Amino acid sequence: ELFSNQIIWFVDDTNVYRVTIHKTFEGNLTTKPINGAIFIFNPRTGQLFLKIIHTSVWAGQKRLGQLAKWKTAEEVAALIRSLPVEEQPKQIIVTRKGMLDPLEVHLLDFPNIVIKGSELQLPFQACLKVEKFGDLILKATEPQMVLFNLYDDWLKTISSYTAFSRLILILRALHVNNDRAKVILKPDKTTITEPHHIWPTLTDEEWIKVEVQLKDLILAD
Ligand SMILES: [Cl-]
Ligand SMILES: [Cl-]
Ligand SMILES: [Cl-]
Repeated sequence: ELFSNQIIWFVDDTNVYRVTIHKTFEGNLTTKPINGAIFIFNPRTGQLFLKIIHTSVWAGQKRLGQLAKWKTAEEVAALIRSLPVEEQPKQIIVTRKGMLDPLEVHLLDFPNIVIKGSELQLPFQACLKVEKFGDLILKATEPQMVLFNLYDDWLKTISSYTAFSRLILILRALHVNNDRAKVILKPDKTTITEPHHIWPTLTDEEWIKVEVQLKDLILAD
C-alpha cells in the first residue's frame, strides 16, 4: 500500500488554525491567531511540503476552525496544480476526517486522486517544538512553502518502511513527552544534528536503543 509505485501524501491540517488564549486584567479571554502550517508528507521519500499559514489569511472571517479545513483543501489543490502531472499524488490520506469533504470538493478536476481518512497517529504537531520548524512558522510574515527531507540520510542504509516507522516513533514520543523524548534523542554530550538535517546523527546501535526507548515512552503515555 504505502511504498509502491503510487505517490502517496499524508495531509495533516491540525496545525493550520492556531491561537493564543489569554485572561486579561479585566477577566475576559482574548483569543489571538498565530501562524500555522499544513504538513503534506510523502512516506516513501520523506519529502515534506510545509505550507506556512500566516495569520493575515483569517482577517475578517469567523468560525476559523471550520474555515481552516477549507483553506487546507485550497492549498493542497494549489500545490497539486503547481506540480507536473507525474509528480501529483495518486492517494491522499488525511489524518483528520474533517478534511474529507473539503478535499473532495476541491479536487474534482483530479479524478485519478483517491482521498481517504486514517486512524493512524501521526502527530506532525510535534514538529512545532522542533526549533527549525517552530521558529520558521512563528516568525513568518507572509505565507510560503518550504521543502524538507524528514528522513535525513537514513535511506542510504534503511528502507522507506523502516524510516517511516522511526519517524512516527519520534513524532509520537515528542508529542507525548517532548522533554524526555529530546533526552532520548541526545544520548551523548557530543550528539549533534547537522544544520540541514532535522534529526540527530546517531550510529545504528544508538538508533536501536532510541527506537525502543521512544516506543516505551509512547506506551507509558
Ligand atoms: Cl476533524
Ligand atoms: Cl520499503
Ligand atoms: Cl501519539
